[PDB]
Amino acid sequence: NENGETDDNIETVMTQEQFVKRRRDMLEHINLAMNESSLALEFVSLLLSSVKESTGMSSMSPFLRKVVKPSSLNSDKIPYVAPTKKEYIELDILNKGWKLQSLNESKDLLRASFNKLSSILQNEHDYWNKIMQSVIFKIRDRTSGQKLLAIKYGYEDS
Amino acid sequence: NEVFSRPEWMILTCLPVPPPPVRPSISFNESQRGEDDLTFKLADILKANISLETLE
Amino acid sequence: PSYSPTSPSYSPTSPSYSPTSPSYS
Amino acid sequence: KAIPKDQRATTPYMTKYERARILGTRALQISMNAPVFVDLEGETDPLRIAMKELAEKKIPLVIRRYLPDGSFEDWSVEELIVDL
Amino acid sequence: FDFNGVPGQALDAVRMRLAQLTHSLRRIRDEMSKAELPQWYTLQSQLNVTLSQLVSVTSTLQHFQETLDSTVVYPLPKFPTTSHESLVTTLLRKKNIPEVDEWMKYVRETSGVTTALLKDEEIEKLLQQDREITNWARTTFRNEYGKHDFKKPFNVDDVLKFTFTGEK
Amino acid sequence: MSNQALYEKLEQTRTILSVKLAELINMTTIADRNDDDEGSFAQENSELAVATTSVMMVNNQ
Amino acid sequence: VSTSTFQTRRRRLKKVEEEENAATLQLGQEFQLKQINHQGEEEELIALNLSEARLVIKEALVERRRAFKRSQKKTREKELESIDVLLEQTTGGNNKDLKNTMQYLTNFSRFRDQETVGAVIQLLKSTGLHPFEVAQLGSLACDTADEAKTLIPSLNNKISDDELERILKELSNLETLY
Amino acid sequence: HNQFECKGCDNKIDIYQIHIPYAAKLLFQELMAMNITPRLYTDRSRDF
Amino acid sequence: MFFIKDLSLNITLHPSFFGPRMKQYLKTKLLEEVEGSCTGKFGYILCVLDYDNIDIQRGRILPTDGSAEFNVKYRAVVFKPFKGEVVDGTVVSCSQHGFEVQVGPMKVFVTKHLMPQDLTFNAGSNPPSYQSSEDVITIKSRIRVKIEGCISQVSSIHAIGSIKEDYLGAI
Repeated sequence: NENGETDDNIETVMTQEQFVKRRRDMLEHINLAMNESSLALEFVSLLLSSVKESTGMSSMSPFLRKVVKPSSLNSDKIPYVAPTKKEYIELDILNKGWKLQSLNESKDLLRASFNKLSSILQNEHDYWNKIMQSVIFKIRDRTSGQKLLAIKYGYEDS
Repeated sequence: NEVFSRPEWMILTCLPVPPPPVRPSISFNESQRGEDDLTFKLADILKANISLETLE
Repeated sequence: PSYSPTSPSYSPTSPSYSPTSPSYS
Repeated sequence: KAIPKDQRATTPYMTKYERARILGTRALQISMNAPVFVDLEGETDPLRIAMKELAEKKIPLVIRRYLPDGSFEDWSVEELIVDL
Repeated sequence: FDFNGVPGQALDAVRMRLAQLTHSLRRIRDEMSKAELPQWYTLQSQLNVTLSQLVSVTSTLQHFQETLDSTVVYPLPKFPTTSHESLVTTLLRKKNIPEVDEWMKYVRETSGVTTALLKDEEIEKLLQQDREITNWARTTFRNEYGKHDFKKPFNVDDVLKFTFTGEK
Repeated sequence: MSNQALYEKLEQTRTILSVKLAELINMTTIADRNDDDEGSFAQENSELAVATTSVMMVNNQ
Repeated sequence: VSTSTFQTRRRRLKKVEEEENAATLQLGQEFQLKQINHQGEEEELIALNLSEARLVIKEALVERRRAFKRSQKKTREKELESIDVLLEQTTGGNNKDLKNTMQYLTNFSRFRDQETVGAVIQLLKSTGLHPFEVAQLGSLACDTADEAKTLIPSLNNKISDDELERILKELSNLETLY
Repeated sequence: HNQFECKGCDNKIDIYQIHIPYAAKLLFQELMAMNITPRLYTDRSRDF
Repeated sequence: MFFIKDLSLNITLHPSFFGPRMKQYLKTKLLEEVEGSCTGKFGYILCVLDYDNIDIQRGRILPTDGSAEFNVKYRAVVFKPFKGEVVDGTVVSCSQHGFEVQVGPMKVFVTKHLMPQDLTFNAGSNPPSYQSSEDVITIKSRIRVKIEGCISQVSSIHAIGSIKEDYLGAI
């Protein structure tokens, strides 16, 4: 069982195009969020107003070439009120129940394929039973001498 | 030399007293004992000193 | 001292953030 | 200060004193169970071992040759001519 | 004295958590490209699991001054250097949603609501609260789980002594 | 020895105990639980980030 | 045979003055502000706040384990066990001093992550304060600018009370939540 | 006990050991008793 | 406090080691000699930094003997305590005379008299503790001490320290 759970935890696969395209998906779809977290690093230059602000700013090479401390704000604590007090804001909290619901729908789906994934592992429970049914030489190979590959079994001459 | 040899140091005010290795003693037989000539000469210096100290 | 330098990526070719509807006089 | 190898001007030949001291030193070390850099072709006397090591220039020692000013030229035993 | 102290009180605080979520993503992004080898499923969960944690702190850091910042609402005025090369300014000062807003609708429409107003809506709120109260029932069942607790035969030398001398 | 090996298992069990509870409890908070009562200390304010709690809960819990 | 330094001074016959070591910032001849690295370059004193130190040693022993295996070819309570394992690998083992040091450092470090120790190091080295103070400010958690100025007495007039109190605030904010 | 000290110098640190003929240890003690200082140094300061 | 210091140690290698694993043995012997070491001049030499770049230089020949001598130039983390230094530490021992506090490599001892008057010795406890009206100081407690003075003692440095003054004592 442990070995088989460790196998599923080895990323391991022999897929052509199938395995290939999938990992490209990771690259691009991860990269997007990496790149958008860089807009997050650009809000850093947006501070300006302080030396420690410049430090944060140099985060963009284009900040290295866009010298200004550039931006400024005023007070709409009233608009904070509007964000919070709007009938729209009450309603938006419904977008919270709504996304959360579909997340719970996802959760349910994931959870069920899990017990069926434990079912392929019952093939292994059976294999261990097979082994239970039916030399304790302990070896290590693939060289190294430490870690690498290590296991145990018997032999003949004695 | 201001560090190692000021002229004020030529005159003797304090006297370094050498340890026994430099002036060995020997204890023969309880009524015979041999002291080094330096130990004699020192004792005279001392006696002459103790004397002059009392006079001043 | 979070890491060392700050990771550039700056981008105007992205999806898009602006729409368009007041073009007409 | 240490003279560069390309600017060394002392004899390319080993002095009587150098050779006597190398042989003395190696023999001493050999005698203090130091590792021997040659096949002892049955040899047991550390001086005869030393002689053998110097004969094949397998002695890992360097002569720091001091000049009256304080500077010096370093010479390997491998590089010194043994016409003695 | 000429110009003003505009805003950005907790801006530094946003930047810090903005960076850590950037820093953890960026590093995963760099590795993501050596698809030659994926780092060890332990390693990626260490980086992608604290990389998601980074965005929780960055998620919350936004709400903590959340009254303050949407109120601040600064739009940029600068050197006219910003005006040349243009877009960078449109880009760098712009808030939107991506193709994202769309599965936000898929989700919103996935709920059971939309245009039926206030009285029926207040009721749904009380009902969801009742669901959270039926969730307290989890507290009762957790009590049942009821799992909480806390964590010479002789002298060798003398034997030998005997064998040799008959000393016992 | 065996002891140290088990300790780990016990910890894992405790971890397994503490997260279906967070999936249940965070369900409440994910579903959004804005309180007329001022004392209640769970928050879901800002757009992206309060429904992001729902995306993180999913992967985390 | 014992260890020597880059400080070459020729004490010819003239023995003493060996003027006392106090935090009047009068440390040894050896712990002077103007040091010299092996490349002869005049380089300033390197003082570490126990966290900046924790990381340095950990880094060095980590890199050493690398070469040791290469040449062989042909949560704090959790950090303690992890470190005590690295010491068993690289250190002489007889060196009990490093073991206690690493334990103390792990238990008393104010900043866990390298990133954290990076900002600490920036914020502080901009005050112009002498490396000793800059370290003690990083390693001693103070609230009142008086707590600081009492414990680090050398600071006395070197910084404004408010300026120091502003730093003490942005230091507390950096403390890694153990 | 591995204690070193040269009181008067208050030096418990900068100490060396040397191998000299006892007659020189003697000669030096003798020159001292006679108010002369034969200070022995393990490094140089003159060059040439 | 806690410094990074550039230092150099002369090592005298016997000819038998004039094999290819020479640098390896030098770097090793260096660590044996220097690491753990405690001097007055430098304090506790704790950990040698940058193993991979330890400068061995060319080893000179000690003429009558075979051996070569190298001046191994290195860089390490040191701990040199000073009088006036305020340090945090854990209590280790505690007696009718005071209490020792472990501060990294070294122990700093606090006299019954170098503490406030209110803190008094309690023998009738396991382990023996110091009791204030509000505080209790014992074997596991964490204390902030002001070093009153140091004594360079062989393979260590020990110090006396107070917790009498303001902002000192239990943490």
